[PDB]
Amino acid sequence: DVYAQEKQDFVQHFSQIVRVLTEDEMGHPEIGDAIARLKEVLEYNAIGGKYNRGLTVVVAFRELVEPRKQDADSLQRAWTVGWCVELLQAFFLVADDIMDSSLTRRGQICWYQKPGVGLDAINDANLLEACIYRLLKLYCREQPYYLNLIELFLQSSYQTEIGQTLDLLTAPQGNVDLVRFTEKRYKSIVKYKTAFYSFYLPIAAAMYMAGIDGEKEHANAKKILLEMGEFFQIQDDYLDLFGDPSVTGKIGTDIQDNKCSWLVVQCLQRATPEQYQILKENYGQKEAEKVARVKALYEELDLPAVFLQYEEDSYSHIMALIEQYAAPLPPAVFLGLARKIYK
Amino acid sequence: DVYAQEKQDFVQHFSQIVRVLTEDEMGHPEIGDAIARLKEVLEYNAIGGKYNRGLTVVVAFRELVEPRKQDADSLQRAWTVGWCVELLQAFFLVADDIMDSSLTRRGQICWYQKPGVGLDAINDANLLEACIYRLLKLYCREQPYYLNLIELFLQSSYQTEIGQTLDLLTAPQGNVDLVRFTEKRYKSIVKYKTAFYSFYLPIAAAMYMAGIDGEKEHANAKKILLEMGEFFQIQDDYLDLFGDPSVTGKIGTDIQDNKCSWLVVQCLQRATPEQYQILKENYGQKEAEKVARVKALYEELDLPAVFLQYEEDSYSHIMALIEQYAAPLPPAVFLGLARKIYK
Ligand SMILES: O=C(O)Cc1csc2ccc(Cl)cc12
Ligand SMILES: O=C(O)Cc1csc2ccc(Cl)cc12
Repeated sequence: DVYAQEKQDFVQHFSQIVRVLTEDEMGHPEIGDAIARLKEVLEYNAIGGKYNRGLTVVVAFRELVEPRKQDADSLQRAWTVGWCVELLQAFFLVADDIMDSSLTRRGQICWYQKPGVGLDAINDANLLEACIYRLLKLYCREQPYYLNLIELFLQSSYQTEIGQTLDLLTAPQGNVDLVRFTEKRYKSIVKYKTAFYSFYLPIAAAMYMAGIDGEKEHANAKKILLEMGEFFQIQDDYLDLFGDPSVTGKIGTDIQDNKCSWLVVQCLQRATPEQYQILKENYGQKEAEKVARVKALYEELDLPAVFLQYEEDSYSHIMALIEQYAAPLPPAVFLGLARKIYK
Repeated sequence: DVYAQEKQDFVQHFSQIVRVLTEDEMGHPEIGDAIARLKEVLEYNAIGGKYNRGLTVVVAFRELVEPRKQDADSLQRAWTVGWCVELLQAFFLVADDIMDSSLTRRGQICWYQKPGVGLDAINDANLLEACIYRLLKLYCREQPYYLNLIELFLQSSYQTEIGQTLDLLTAPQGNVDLVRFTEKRYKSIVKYKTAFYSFYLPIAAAMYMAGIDGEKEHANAKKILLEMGEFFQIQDDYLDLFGDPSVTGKIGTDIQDNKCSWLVVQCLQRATPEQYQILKENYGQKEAEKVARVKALYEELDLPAVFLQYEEDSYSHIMALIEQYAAPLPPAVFLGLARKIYK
């Protein structure tokens, strides 16, 4: 509930973010047509998500900063940096939906799939990335942590980018080579491609804004956060198949998309000669008959029970981790975030 | 000749740049496969050009910095930042060749056109962009101008990105709307898409490294450089058609690519009802017969003579500009660069 009480002032600040960004054409009417395009890009790709990453920046801010140092301006910056995280998010989404040729995202049609856009979406994505640094300059230009944020964001893009390469190398479009879907590879892909920018970035950003720039502190927070990120992804894979669209709010397709899901990774470590063959002969197909056939092989391997088990162990681990590395940070920082992920 | 005497130590430093970038997997063997991909990306897209933008950083450095302050380390940084400019260049090229669906570049096949790559080139381009900031950190992390360079590069991407949008809005793929190919639009497209990162960036970078961070000085250098950039583009358009492949080293295709060239912009400001119709009925076609037909309409309008004229006026203007805003910078900085562009 710590988030719901913040989501309003957050999603509402979005309107200002836009105004600010699309108001440099005021002094340069020449590039006006481009700025109008930028606004359309932002209003379509940065809106429509759950804003968890963005909100985490704000929620963490209030918890790390003293109630009196949270003046109108300090909250204004936290919202802006919260939206920069969402912009980084938007940047990756637009680009990723093009590479894997997705059809929809957040319920609507993918930006590049929109008539008239197409590959020009590549430039749009690059722009969303740029606005990040334009905002950090417009608001935190003079703050003592200005350079900290810039580097954090830049590094988060590099991490995510590297993770993206890894994933493209692992499950090529048209290569059901289940031989590379190993254990370590799955954890490396999740670490760089998701864990870092989804969990470390948001909190690390709120830290630097609170003055907590200690390499040790960030090192500790990262250890907890990356572990959370890893669980989140595994619970994402599980729910993708054995989940319930009514609750999840989306139907799974990892099996059909030949994804290096956590499920298939466990299926491969627990498969007999003939079983592997069955998978190697159904993982990827679009036919629901061949897909459900795979789900059956998973259930038969009691993977869902394996998850339930791993989940219990994970919960303990994270708690053990929070009790060891949270300090000098308020355990609530991690506890709140964790409770929003687990169960 | 000021460049040729530097191009060697420059293109040779490229080998070290790579080593440095692709050596972080030493402490993280996990993302090794990705780092190997990064190396292939860099060796294919950052090499094979004339390195003018990159060299300009180095050549300008030696001219702005006192001969004694040019120790082994100072030259090491100048080469690195010179290559960052080339990496920014590579980043844009890869992305642009995909958006306009080009077939070749620098003689070879476009990276995305390479079998196995395709749209994954979108991530590759994003990586080339990342290496820029990874290098600035590995070498100028401790320099007093560190933040200056980071912002300069970030801003140069935003400018280039905005210019790119403008160009995509002006000459859409499948819209021979010669109505938007105006005068001001052409200058706005060139200013953001080329002039800024091609001419201002290289010198501005060498300035910040020399301690020249004055907002006024940079403002002056920018005024000269953006004007040079504009001429360069106009001479680029002219030579694209009325040039000579033997000297230019490339055959023009602006007419066929429905490009908002400088030629067509002048052709439209100097066209009678029927003449405009002729153009409006040949500009874009692939048929050499319909293309040469356009060249004829240009020559008939004495545009080549109009260029010769504008060129003489331009040369004077730049000289008048250098004599007014060069100081306190060594006129040779701009003079050398200009002589490499003109005639
Ligand atoms: O929303 C996502 O896709 C992943 C994520 C990152 S921080 C955070 C906080 C709460 C919840 Cl529910 C999810 C997340
Ligand atoms: O090389 C290019 O394409 C444009 C350019 C930027 S700085 C510079 C210096 C010398 C020459 Cl010949 C060209 C250029």
